Amino acid sequence: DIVMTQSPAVSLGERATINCKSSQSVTFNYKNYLAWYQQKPGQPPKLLIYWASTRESGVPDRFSGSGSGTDFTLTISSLQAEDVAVYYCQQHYRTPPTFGQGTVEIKRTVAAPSVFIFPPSDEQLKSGTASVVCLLNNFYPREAKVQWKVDNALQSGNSQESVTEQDSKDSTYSLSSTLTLSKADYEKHKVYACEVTHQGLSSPVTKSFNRG
Amino acid sequence: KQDPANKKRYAEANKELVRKGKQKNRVVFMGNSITEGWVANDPAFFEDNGYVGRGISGQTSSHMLERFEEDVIKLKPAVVVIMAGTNDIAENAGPYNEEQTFGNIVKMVELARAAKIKVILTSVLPHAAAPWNESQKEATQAIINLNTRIINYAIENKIPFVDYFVEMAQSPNGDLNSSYTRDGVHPNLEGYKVMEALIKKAIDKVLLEHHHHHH
Amino acid sequence: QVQLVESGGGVVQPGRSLRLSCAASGFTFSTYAMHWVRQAPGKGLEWVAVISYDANYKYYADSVKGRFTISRDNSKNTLYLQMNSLRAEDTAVYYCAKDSQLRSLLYFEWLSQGYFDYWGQGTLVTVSSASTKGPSVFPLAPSGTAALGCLVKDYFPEPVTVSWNSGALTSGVHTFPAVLQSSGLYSLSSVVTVPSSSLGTQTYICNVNHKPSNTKVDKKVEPK
Repeated sequence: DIVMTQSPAVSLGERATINCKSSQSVTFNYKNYLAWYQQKPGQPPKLLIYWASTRESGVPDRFSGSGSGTDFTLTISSLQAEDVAVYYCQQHYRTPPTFGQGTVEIKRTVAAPSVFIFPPSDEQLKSGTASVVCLLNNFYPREAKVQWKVDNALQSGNSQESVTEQDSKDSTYSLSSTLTLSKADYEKHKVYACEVTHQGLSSPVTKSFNRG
Repeated sequence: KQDPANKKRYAEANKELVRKGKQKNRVVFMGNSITEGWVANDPAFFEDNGYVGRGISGQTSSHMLERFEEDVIKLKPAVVVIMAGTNDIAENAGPYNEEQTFGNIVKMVELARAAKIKVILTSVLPHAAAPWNESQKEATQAIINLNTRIINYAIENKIPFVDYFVEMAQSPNGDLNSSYTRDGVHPNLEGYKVMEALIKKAIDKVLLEHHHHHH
Repeated sequence: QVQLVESGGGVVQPGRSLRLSCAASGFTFSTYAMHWVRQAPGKGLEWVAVISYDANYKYYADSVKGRFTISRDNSKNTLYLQMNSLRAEDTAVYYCAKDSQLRSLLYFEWLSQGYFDYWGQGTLVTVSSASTKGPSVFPLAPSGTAALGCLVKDYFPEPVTVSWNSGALTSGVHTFPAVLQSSGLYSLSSVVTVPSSSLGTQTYICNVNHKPSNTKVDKKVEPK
C-alpha cells in the first residue's frame, strides 16, 4: 500500500500547519491525489481540501492545502478552538486509499494538575472489587506520569489510565488513573497513594488516604 | 509545415470517391495508427462492408481535427467512427495533455453533428509499457483516465461508445491480451476481429434502429 | 443535501455475521462508486471496500478479503456490507462514503479512486462474546475547589452517556473515554470540580444512560 505519515502546538489566532508525506508520489499527470479531512469526536470525517489545494465548499477560508509529489501541508491561518481535532491526509492515487493521522493542539502556558484521590465507595465494596481513582485535573502539556504506591509498595499491572481531549475553555487535559484490587487485597493495606510527575510541578505531588 | 495535418495522404483517394458517386450508409473510420493498421491488416472488413478507412499512423488528435473537414465531412458519410488519442498518449509528436486530447475529440464530434453525421466514440486500447519508460499501471491508468472522460461525454450526449478496452485489457495491470497482439502494442488480426464484431454491432445499431418512441 | 444514513450496527459473537446498510439521498447514487471505511476505537481510518457505480466491480482491503461482501441496490439508493466470520479486530465504527468521481471505471483493483466527498454518520460494530450488561454506577465522593464524580463500571457494549444535574451542570465536567477491561466489559469515570463551599448547599447527580441495555441510573454524589 502507499503509506501516509504525519511528521510534526500553536497559540490561538496563530497559524497552524500539518505535514503529511506519502511513501511514493501521488501526483499523476499534474493532479495531486491527496485530500484532507477533519474529524471531531462522535462525528464522521469531513472533507476540507481536495486535489491537494482546492478548498471544499462551506469550509472556512482559514483552511488551505499545498504541496505535491510526496510532501503536502494543511495550513490553518488563524487557529481557533473549534479547529482542535484529528486531521487525516488521504491518498487516493492507488487502491487501497490510505489515510495518515495527526492532531492539532492549542499551545498554552504550562499548568500543573490539581490532584485528587478517591477511595472505593461503600456501595462498590459490597461486591468483591475496589477501585481507587486518582484524578489529574486541568494540566498542560499532556505528558504526565502517575505511580500507585500501596504501603509504599509500588504497583504494576493493576491500573489503567484515560485522558480527555483538550478542553475547549482552557486548552488543558485531564487524566484518570484507576487502581483495581480485590476487596480482600484492599482490606489488607492501609495507605493508598498516587504520585504524580508533571513539568508544572517543582517536585512530584502525592495524594493519599488511609483505608477507613 | 506546408501540410501539417497531412491532407495530402487521402486527397487523391477522396477525389476518386467523388468520381464513384453517392454511397448509401457510408461509414468513415477517422483515426490514427490503430485505424491505419486496421485497414492494413484486414482490408476485407472495410471493402466488404463499404467502410472507408481514414487512419494516419502517428497523427495527433489536433492534426486529426484539422483534417476532419477533408477526410470526414466532405465524404458526406452517414456515420463516423472516431478513434483518437492513442498517438497523443504515445507522445511520438509532443507531450501528452489529456484536456487537449479530450477537447479535440469533442471538437470533432461537434463538427460531425453540425454536418448531420452520426458519431460512434471509442476507447483507446491497452498496450504493453516498456519498463524503462513507465510502469504498466501508469500506462493503463492514463488510458483509463482519458477513456472515462470520453464515456461520460458520450453518455451525456447520447452518443454510442464502443469499449474495446474492457474486452482487450488483461488483469492484473491492463496489458493488451496476449491472444490479441504480436508485439504487445498493436492488435494482431485476432485482436482486430474482436474489434470488428464490436464496431459493426454499433454501426448497425446506428444505421438500422430508428424512431425511438419516448414516453 | 447529500445524506448517507447508516444502520445495522450492534454486537456480534466472534465467527458470526452482520449486514450494514447505508441509505443515500440528495445525489444520483447510481452514478457513483461507493466505499466502506472503518475506525477501530482510538485508532485511524482503514478503507474496507469499494463497489463501482453499476456494481460490476467490487474490491476489498486485504484484511477483509474472503469474509466481507459489498453490494448495492440502485433502485433503493442503498449500499450494503455483509460481514462474515467477524473477529475481535473488526470492532470499529463503520462509515460509508461517496466517491467523488462520476462513473469511474474500476476495471482493475489498484486504480485510483476519488476523494471521499460525503460520509455516513457511522455505526458501531462490536465483536465480542460478552453479554449485554448495564453499568454499576458508584459515587466518587468529594473529600477552594472540590472534585467529585461517578465511576461507571462493568458495562457492555459501548456507548454510555453521562450528564450532571440533567444537563444543568456543564462547566468543569470531564467524562473520560471508556477502557475495555480484561473481563470484556467497559468502564469509565466522569468527574466535575466545584467550589468546596457549594458542597453543603448544592446537590450533584450524575445521569448515566446505557441505551443498549435500556438502563438509566441517576446517582446522587454526596459528601461522606
